[PDB]
Amino acid sequence: ALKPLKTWSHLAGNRRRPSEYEVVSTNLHYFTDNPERPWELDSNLPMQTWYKKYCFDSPLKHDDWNAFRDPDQLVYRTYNLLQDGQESYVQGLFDQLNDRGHDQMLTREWVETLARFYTPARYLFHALQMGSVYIHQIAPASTITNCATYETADHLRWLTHTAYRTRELANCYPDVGFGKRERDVWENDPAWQGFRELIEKALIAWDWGEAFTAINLVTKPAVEEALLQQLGSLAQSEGDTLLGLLAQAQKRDAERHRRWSSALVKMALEKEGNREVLQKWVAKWEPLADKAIEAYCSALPDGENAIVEAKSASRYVRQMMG
Amino acid sequence: ALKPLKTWSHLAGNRRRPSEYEVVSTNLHYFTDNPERPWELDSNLPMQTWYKKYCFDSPLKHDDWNAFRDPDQLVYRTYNLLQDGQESYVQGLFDQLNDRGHDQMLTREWVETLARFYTPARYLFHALQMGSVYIHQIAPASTITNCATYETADHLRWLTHTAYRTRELANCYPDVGFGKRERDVWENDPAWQGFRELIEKALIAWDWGEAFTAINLVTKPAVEEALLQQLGSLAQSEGDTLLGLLAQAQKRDAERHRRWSSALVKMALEKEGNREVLQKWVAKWEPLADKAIEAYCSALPDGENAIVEAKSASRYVRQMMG
Amino acid sequence: TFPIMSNFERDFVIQLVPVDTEDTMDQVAEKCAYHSINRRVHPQPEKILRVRRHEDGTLFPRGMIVSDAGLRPTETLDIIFMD
Amino acid sequence: TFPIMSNFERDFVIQLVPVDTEDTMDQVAEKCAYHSINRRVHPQPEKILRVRRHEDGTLFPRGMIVSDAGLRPTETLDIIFMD
Amino acid sequence: SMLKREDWYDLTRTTNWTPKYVTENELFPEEMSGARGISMEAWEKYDEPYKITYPEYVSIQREKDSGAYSIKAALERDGFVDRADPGWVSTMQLHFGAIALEEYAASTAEARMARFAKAPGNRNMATFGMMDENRHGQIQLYFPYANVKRSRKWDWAHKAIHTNEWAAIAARSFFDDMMMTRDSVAVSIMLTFAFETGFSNMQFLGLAADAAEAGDHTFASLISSIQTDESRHAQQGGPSLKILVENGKKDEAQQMVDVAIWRSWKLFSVLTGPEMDYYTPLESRNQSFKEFMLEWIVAQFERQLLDLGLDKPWYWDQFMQDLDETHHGMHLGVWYWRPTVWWDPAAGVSPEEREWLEEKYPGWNDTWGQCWDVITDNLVNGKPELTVPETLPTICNMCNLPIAHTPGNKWNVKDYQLEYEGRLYHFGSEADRWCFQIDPERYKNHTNLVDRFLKGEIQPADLAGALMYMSLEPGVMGDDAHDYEWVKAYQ
Amino acid sequence: SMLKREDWYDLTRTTNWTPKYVTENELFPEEMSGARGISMEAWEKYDEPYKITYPEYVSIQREKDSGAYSIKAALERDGFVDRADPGWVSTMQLHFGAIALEEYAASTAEARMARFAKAPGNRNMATFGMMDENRHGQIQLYFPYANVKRSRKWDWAHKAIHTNEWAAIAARSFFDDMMMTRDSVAVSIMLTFAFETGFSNMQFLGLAADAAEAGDHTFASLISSIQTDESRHAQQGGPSLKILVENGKKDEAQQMVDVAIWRSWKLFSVLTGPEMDYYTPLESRNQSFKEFMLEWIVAQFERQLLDLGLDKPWYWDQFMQDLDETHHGMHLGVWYWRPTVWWDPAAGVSPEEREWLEEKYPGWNDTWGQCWDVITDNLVNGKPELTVPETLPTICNMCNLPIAHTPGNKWNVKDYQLEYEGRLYHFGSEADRWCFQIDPERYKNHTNLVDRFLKGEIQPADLAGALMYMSLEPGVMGDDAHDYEWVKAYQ
Ligand SMILES: [Fe+3]
Ligand SMILES: [Fe+3]
Ligand SMILES: [Fe+3]
Ligand SMILES: [Fe+3]
Ligand SMILES: [O-]
Ligand SMILES: [O-]
Ligand SMILES: [O-]
Ligand SMILES: [O-]
Repeated sequence: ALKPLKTWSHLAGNRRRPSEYEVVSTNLHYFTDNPERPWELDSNLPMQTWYKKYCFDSPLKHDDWNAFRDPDQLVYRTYNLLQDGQESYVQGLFDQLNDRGHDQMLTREWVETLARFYTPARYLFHALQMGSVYIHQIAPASTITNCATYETADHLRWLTHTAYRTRELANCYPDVGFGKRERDVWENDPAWQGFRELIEKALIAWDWGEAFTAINLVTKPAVEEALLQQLGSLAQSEGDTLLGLLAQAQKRDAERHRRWSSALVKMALEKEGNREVLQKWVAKWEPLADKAIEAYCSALPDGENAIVEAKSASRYVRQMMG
Repeated sequence: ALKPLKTWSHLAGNRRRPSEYEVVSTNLHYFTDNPERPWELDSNLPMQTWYKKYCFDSPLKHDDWNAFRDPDQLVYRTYNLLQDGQESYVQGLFDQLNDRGHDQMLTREWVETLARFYTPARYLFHALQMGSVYIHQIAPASTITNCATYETADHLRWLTHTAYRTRELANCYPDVGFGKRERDVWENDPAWQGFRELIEKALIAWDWGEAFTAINLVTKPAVEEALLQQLGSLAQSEGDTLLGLLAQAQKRDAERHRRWSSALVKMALEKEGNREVLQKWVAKWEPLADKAIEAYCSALPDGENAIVEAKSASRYVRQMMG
Repeated sequence: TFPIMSNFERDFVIQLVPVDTEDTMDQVAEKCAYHSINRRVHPQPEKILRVRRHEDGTLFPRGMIVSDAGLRPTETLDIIFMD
Repeated sequence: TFPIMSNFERDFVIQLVPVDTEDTMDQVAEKCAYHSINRRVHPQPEKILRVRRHEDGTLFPRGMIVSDAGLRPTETLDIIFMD
Repeated sequence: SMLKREDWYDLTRTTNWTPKYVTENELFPEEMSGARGISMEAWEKYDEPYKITYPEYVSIQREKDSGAYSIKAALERDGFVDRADPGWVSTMQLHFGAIALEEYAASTAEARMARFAKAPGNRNMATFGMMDENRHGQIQLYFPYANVKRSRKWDWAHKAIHTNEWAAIAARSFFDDMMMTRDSVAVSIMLTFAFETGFSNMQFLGLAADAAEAGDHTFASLISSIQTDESRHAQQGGPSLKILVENGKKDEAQQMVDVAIWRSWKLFSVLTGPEMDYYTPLESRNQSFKEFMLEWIVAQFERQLLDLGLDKPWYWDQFMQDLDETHHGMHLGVWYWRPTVWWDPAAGVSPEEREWLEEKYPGWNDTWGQCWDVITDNLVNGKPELTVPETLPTICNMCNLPIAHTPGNKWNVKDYQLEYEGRLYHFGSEADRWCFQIDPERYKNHTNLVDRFLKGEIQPADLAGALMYMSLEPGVMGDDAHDYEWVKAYQ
Repeated sequence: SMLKREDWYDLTRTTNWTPKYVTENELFPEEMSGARGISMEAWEKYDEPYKITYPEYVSIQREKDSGAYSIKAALERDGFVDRADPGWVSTMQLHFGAIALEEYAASTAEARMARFAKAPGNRNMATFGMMDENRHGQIQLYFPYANVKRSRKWDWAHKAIHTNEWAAIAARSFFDDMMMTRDSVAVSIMLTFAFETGFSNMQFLGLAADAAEAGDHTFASLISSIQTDESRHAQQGGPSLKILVENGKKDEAQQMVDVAIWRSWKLFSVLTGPEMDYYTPLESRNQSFKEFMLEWIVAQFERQLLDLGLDKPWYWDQFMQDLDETHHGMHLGVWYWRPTVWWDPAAGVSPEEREWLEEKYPGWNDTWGQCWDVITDNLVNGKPELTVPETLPTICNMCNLPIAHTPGNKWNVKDYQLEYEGRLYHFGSEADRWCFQIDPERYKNHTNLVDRFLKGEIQPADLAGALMYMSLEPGVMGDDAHDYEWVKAYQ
């Protein structure tokens, strides 16, 4: 008879007793057991073909993708511990800054800036959500998927903040069109077309590795520097303390997405040729990001400096991974 | 044989099935069972004499003090639910405003205001804590005691915020004396002597009813309007967004103390002669409060207006109870 | 050597039974019974084991051999009690 | 009528036993035994129930009466087996 | 102050836009979205009845885990598992192995909707769905992991769905068809409406009662907690179906429901059926598998389908009859072939059990009873070797379950055979075959375990060989749950 | 970023100042502070070893309640209480009645320190202490409240300490002396050092093991959780004692420890002793009351007292001997007078029990065994009426417990009598009397139940009268726990 083990069989050679994270997150996808027939059906089904093309045939390659480890070690249980604290903080701000009539103290000019540059953030944030939720479903290993899982929820977190603040702004300034106008702005405002083009295109990059790259390494850096870093400094300087705070709060999430993305890249660089594969994808996408940041920030106050600082801050994210 | 009941025997005539609050909070003090001998020892012990004098012989009178009900219905379990959310919000602010170098952006003048008018808040807040903790131990009914219980913890909450911010301020401005100087300011600064005198005196009012009055109806209103309302508007207007926020956060507690205090008074007014007993205690103490607010706010910027607004806001608390 | 699917009378399940192309129906019936009689079905020694094609109810003579029956590999066969 | 505290030989506990000032030690001993013999102590019918003051070990004559013994109300009395 | 949810909720799902830099079909490829000719604007009528927002979710679900994890730590050192009825322990080992990794896979099925549904309401709900199955998968691993030192069987909580053991293949066959390999709208119908709302909601409810009845409070709390998450994502198919009916697509909707319900039922007949009627001890049995099915699953479907504007599936009356039969089949097969599974099946044919079985299913002793008579006589008479197999059963090509049915004095076992492109397929039921005929390209070149045996893919090509191919060894290979204790009653 | 606790902690307790508008003695009256001639500045050396701040407290303690309340809701409908061993149910009914309202009263004892201690460290720790006993009181009411419909006995969870039932008076006698009627520093020594650190910490630990051993996981979790709160406020007396020793006051400190330990021990001998050695069924008994006392309570005191610069109390060797005796007394008294209590005492003198008792306490059968022989013969011979009393026992004037000790072949029952100001007092032990002689003004005119009976305060002046005065009626009046089941073993 086979003897009972100390831990799961797939983890039995380890030396350190496995963590809760290792126990509940590792080696869970089963469609990678049979590369020739991922799913327990006919091998010519469209979805069979999709996974073979966009997951197995990716030029980003590793012998053991299951070895990946979220450096933050998130599980569902500790995801909700963390984000519940963070949400008590942000809903704290909403509750208390309202009580105090914060939206009433903003200038007419700044209110006009919010309709054009902020509210209209619900489409881009929902599009990141769709973006990360695609990485989840095509990534080659459950630990990679999970990072995308929790990231997808953060992106919905941001969309949710924005939708909430949008209604508060519509309550306080009914004649501005908050909540009614955002689609036309996203669709037609020059300031947004740079981003819209970047995200629409990235959203049809099906290769798991190119998806990771376009969404996590290229687009998000650009979106985070433009919308969180740059609009938030501007907010703080213009009397909007809520948004200055809200944005720094969401940037905690963005930071954590970067830590896992950087870990992934670190792991990819273990294998000859992956840096070049990654650099080639970056080179294809970076120009779209440039356009995106240019069109958005150039229309901000102090437009040119915000372009320079965002450009170099988002390139810095990738520089630091190699 | 006596049959099992639906609820506790002391609650059996009620119509509405009792709440968790009623179940865990009512009719718990036993020293009121034997007014002639509160404690299970010799009846001439100093503590026997103390409770007969300061609890039973109080001129504030009711036949059934156990009938009192916290309008907020706090139990320990729901106290910590509430204050944990509130603390995730306030520690949120501390964490994030630091990350952002908030203390570095304050002016030298405002920093000097904080050493004199704010930090020095740890003594007054600890003295309220001692104040409410005395009400707990001499009040005639467990439901009255409990309100004092949770209030005593809030007062320690405020002392704790202040001690924390005091160290942060000492880190950022080492040559100001933050943390070393507060005792001498509290002890010798004209701005504080008004308060110091009010609280030192109120702290030796042993009668439970006079304690309630001096601490909850008179002193706290004065302390809350001066230190939270007035210093916090000033803070917000001077660039200190942390303290503007911290103070509005602590005023949520102060609001809740007022709701129970007002409930108590409502209950006392059911019995002929109690209004006059209460008014006489207010009249004895109100002048000390006046002095306190005068000495503190007069030294603030825009000193005279802050005196007028605080004076009338704290009188308004008592006006609204009758 | 040739796979068939045995649906044995009074059993609960169809089973895979390898037979030989050179077997008689009688000998198919014996190869099937081994997996049914005295595991899940009671012997009926006053009776004779017959073979019929499951799909259409055609009865095979005791003596006809597999090679001549025109079975599809894996074809399903009833194994019935008769006289 | 007069309270005493009965510490009965071989029992585990002292007990309150009302007696009469007019009782004999013998009759004190009987009033005590009622609360001990056949509840918690075994009879000893080859033996005699004697009364002694707990505090100092003084033995009372079977026949001396309570009124003459100079007891304090509630005084504690040993109830011992003798011959 | 805070807003009321009602006032801003709609803004969370006002996320559709008209693409410009890429086309709609490129952004929403049909094979993933299945929008089915119905416009973006018509997909926008989609209105989920149970609403929730991010802060509510993270808050409530933190509470749920607090509780469940705490009940687990509290009861851990008492070791209920070392003294539980072995029919129960076996119910748990079966549950975890079949379910834990399919739960986790369900978050990918949810991700499918989250990216590819045209209904913004669906994309956000599916995002919470995604988080929910992440939770179900993870917690259904953390729990059995407590027991890894007690037996290698508990390792199958993780390993099972990685193996070619036959039950795992039946599981994957179901799950991949329902939720991993279909367009977003089909996932919404086939998984969330038909399987989750139709079966697993009520199942988990009964499964929790049963754990409690066994005095297993860790597992009762686990299952009970998971169940509270179901309806928040289970609701998703309903609004889809409304949209398809209201536009030109009732037949397509109907046909997808038809398929999903049959396939779920077949899985359910081997995973729940046997455990209800045979692993649970007698004095714990509240109602029969058939009773449970009628009261808690079948009236509900009729109710749902009437409200949606749909029909009862063509096979409904047959489905009704089979509640007397199929699961007795599945239990007999599982116990007879018990070394091929990773739990110890409980025979459950003690005299008291058989009268119970006869009350609940008139005719049982004169049909099902016959095979067990023979099994029993053999064990009484020291011939245990005639109670384990020497061949494979015939597997259905759709459900990947053995083809079994009524034996004994009312023998009625049938093969619903089909010849298609030079290959012969075997089906367990008329509905199983029809699932294949409506969509043969989706099943054609799949091979069941038997096909694989026959083609030379299992080597050595014998029973020991098939055990190794299924990753089974002694230590996990199943045997009789009460170690043949019930045989004593017959001597 | 956040600071590290170490960096700012001291500022939380830098709260002393020099009063001006009122005097120090007015602000800190000696009868409440007990500063004892030792200066404000010397009280400032007070340094609690276990540190905590408000945000940590509210956070951790929210988690604790989450868990405990959740385990309670999870197990509620299984009704373990309706099938628990009745010796166990009785242990619970005793525990709640004696403890719930004294816990709550302890928050006032904590408030005493919070207002009146001169050590700022003490005032803040006592504030958390205050919150902790609020929690203990409340949760020890919410829990038994679950059972109010099962029996009127559960109402005593609330009612007991409101009555003059004799056990309640013994409880109040203890608690009021230790913690309700002393100066702040004395409370810190007498309650937190001597009682909480000395006894209830280890007790609650054993009490939790025992619940688990009984298969009561609600109560095990309850008790276990309360226990995790103890040390945060229990620590308070230690630093006090250091300060008194280091200044001119070792004797005063010594004498307060001496008193607190004896009084705690006496209560413990009736509340824990009997339940350990007689209510817990045989096969659950890990160690004896005496063993537990030596390993978990007595070595600890010696350890503590050596580190503080203190001596073992004058009565130590006697205390040692009495571990063989006192609690057998208290159990016999409680069972014999069982209608005077609100739980059903378990006799626990079955033959197997008596050999256990003889292993654990050599001489038992030839001392304690004698009384039970007689009780037993009477029950065997249909004379149950000789197994209930017709008088009151003599009560000790200090501990308010009956004066009992070794019977049988080694009879050794003594009264430590004292005549003082024309009144005769009775004491259960030499240490009990000495507690009165060092401080007679604090006990003089108190009357025990017997004194009250004798003075005419209980009317009618008979046993039924004394039952009504103690608020006892049928339905709560105690009887034999297993309804005399154990008598069958003797016939
Ligand atoms: Fe699930
Ligand atoms: Fe689900
Ligand atoms: Fe406590
Ligand atoms: Fe305590
Ligand atoms: O699921
Ligand atoms: O689910
Ligand atoms: O306590
Ligand atoms: O405690």
